[PDB]
Amino acid sequence: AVTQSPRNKVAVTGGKVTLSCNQTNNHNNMYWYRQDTGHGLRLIHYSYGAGSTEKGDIPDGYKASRPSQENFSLILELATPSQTSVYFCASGGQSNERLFFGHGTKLSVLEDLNKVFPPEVAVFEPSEAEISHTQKATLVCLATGFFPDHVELSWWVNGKEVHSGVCTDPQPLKEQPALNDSRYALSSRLRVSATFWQNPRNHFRCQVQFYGLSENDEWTQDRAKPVTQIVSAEAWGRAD
Amino acid sequence: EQVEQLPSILRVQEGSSASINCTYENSASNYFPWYKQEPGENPKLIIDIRSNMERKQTQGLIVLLDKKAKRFSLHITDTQPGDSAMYFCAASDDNNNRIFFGDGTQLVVKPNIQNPDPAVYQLRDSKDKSVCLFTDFDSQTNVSQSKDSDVYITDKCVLDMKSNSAVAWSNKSDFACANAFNN
Amino acid sequence: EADHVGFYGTTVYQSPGDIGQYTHEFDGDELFYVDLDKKKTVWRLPEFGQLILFEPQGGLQNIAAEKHNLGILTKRSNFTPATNEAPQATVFPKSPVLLGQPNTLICFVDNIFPPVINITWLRNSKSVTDGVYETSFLVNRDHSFHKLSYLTFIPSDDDIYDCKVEHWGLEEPVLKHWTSG
Amino acid sequence: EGRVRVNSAYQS
Amino acid sequence: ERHFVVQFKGECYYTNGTQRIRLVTRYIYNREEYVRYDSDVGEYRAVTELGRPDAEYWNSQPEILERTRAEVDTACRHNYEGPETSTSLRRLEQPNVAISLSTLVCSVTDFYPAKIKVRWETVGVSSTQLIRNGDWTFQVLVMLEMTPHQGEVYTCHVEHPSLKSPITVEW
Ligand SMILES: *[C@@H]1O[C@H](CO)[C@@H](O)[C@H](O)[C@H]1NC(C)=O
Ligand SMILES: *[C@@H]1O[C@H](CO)[C@@H](O)[C@H](O)[C@H]1NC(C)=O
Repeated sequence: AVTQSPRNKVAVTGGKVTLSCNQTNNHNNMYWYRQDTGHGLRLIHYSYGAGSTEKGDIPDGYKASRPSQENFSLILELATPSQTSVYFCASGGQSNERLFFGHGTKLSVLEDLNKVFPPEVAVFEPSEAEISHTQKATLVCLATGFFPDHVELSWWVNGKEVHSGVCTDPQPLKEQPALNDSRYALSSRLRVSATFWQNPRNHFRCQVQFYGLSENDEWTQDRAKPVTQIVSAEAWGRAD
Repeated sequence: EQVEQLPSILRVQEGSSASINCTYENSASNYFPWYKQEPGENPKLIIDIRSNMERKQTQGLIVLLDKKAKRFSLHITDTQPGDSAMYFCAASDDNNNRIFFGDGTQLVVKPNIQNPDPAVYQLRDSKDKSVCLFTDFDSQTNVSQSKDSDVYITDKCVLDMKSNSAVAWSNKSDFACANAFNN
Repeated sequence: EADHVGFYGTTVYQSPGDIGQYTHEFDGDELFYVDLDKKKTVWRLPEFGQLILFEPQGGLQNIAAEKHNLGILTKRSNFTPATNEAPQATVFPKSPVLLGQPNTLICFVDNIFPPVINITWLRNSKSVTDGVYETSFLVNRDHSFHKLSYLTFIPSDDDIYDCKVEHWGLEEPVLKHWTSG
Repeated sequence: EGRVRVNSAYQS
Repeated sequence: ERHFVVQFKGECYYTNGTQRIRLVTRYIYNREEYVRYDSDVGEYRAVTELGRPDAEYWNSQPEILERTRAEVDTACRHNYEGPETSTSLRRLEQPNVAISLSTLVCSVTDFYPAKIKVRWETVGVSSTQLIRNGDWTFQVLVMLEMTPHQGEVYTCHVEHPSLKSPITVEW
């Protein structure tokens, strides 16, 4: 159907960001929306055929190109912190027919690239009071001190991703809400039965996917390069 | 033209009905799609109605269209937790090669807690902060935000195995979890 | 969202019973209510009533306004009736239980809608009408109410108290039991 | 003690 | 036979005293809030389709707007700076703490305001939510699983604004 590229992107103010969209639905119309946490689907650019580009609702700062029917590009000539949003490409057979959205691309444009930091992931094993009272065991994960907001957390039990009993905060929170461009923190919960946590053969791993510096970009600062990486923390079941 | 999607946020207890009402300006509008967006995903079409119909009930959804009042609505009878998502309005007219969206309504279906048992627990350090846990609280209970700096409290969260949870952690040494959740 | 929250002018009214109430609250606790029959203000804490004067007529004026709005909104919505809800009761004492000492038993009832209920105290399946005082219909964020009833009792030798609740949303009354010592 | 007043709803 | 309910809610939100005040009025029909005023917005905005007639009708009356906007001062500020500062804010009720057994339980009751800090230096303890007795008093139950003859427990420490020094009742 509709395929966007890339899926996640981090850039600095003044760079060039080219969002690619390939549709294979034989649709003449393609659209570029952005979706900010201040909710709503705001239309940027769109096109009714190959070689056509139309200004949507918020065209300023963006440029679109429709070289073929299959591809519809969104070009950020001079990147700005305002461009930080979630961008959706959508195709459609007719303006009065269903839209088919791509899976969205999360973009983070930053004023200073030296403020990027990976998350520090920690797993906290369940409390003894919860196990004896509720006969259930809640593990807790913490991804702390990371920047920007690009973060994806998942739970892995015995090498396979679990979803049942998982609860992640919908949005990461600022460590200092008063400070501008503060670091973020994310908490997630995995609740299992007390028997399951008491089995020493059960392997719990909280995996946090971070998006940062690209391969073409360079760091050259004091610490290590905060490139896009996975930071994980593990815990084993304990009979005691 | 433009659409208004008035119930910005809709909080409903599960099993009860819920409805979103929208209006449109252009009386030549002939296509009214409804899109549902689950957290972390894209919007997907779930139902639409065209100007040659008043009512349409398919796939457990109902959409109505009052062309005279230039208002149209979606109805979700007997909600379930799987209904909580962002729902979007839209209208289309033959003289515009685009549709006009509403600002969305975040539908929130609160799960039924059959036997609640609220309590606060404190997890193991596991080698740098102290983390505490407030779980099994009823849906109505709202976790108040931490006015104390250097104390972090996350909002409510519901997990199906259905139990609410809230995590509060802090780096400060003088930190106790008997009343860390000041609710 | 803030350090303190005050509810001033909370007004309720029902059309079939011709019943409403007017209350003021601060930080989740009831400041007073207006007795519509006696046309007087009944402060929850009498000490605060000597410091603050609220003439009851203001409350009755907000009641009359919602009484009129109810007739308007009942037509505006296509006569949508109230959805009877299931109240979740809970019993607990005010202070730690000491065998033979005086203590107050509380029957916390939550998620009440409509605000019509019968909270009764039974002593070993025996009707008790003495020593019981209930608060007004306090309000919640989901626009449901919660009402608390108080029973002064002397705990001893398994008295087997329980709190009975009668609501339209309950086909059978819910009884919560409590005992100590 | 101050109070907030109740508006009358639109009637038709 | 059938039942209909209407609720109106005037709400005043104070943070840092009267520094920032927020007025929110809510008109509610059968659990559905249809129109609300919010001092952040400055006018009446419909919440559901039910509220559109009222929000449009009340905004056309500059007096309803003027009076409603003024209620952030004539109701919110006035009630806090006067009645509440003289009653609810000044109220301090010292807690009553006592340790019993059944798993040792430390009961802290009859206190005001809400801020409290009950602790034992031992972890593994389950504490309940802050219980709101509707008599303007609170209570907190802190409960720790106890084993036999594990020495003499140090304290059940209790920290409260009403208390200049903690109670620290020994087991
Ligand atoms: C009002 O409700 C009745 C009974 O459900 C129904 O017959 C009628 O069509 C409704 N009117 C409107 C305008 O929805
Ligand atoms: C509540 O009790 C009264 C008697 O005081 C009775 O008339 C009424 O029907 C009762 N209502 C319910 C819902 O039980």
